[PDB]
Amino acid sequence: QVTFAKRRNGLLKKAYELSVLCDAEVALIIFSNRGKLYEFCSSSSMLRTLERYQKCN
Amino acid sequence: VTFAKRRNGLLKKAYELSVLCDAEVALIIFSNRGKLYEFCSSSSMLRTLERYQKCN
Repeated sequence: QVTFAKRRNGLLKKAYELSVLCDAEVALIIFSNRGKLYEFCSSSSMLRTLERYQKCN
Repeated sequence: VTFAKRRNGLLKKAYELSVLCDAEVALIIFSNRGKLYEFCSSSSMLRTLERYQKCN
């Protein structure tokens, strides 16, 4: 997927921007079709954000 | 607020990435008031988070 790198980088960047601009807590997990993991979390740790998520629902 | 705009944009682009590049995507967003928004491309958010935990 020739556009994968571009879209991935764009999404990681915009996730970061949302967290910075709006004081929002953001977690983003991406697996490529080859199974490569890319991720962003705005908080002290991804685990903490996932734990926060589970507590709602 | 431009929170709404950027949020909607991110949710949409996450969807596009999953569809256009056959990628598995999970996205969790808490507003500064603690409102939860989310997108997951798979059958369930839990399954994708479980996949995530299995890596390093």
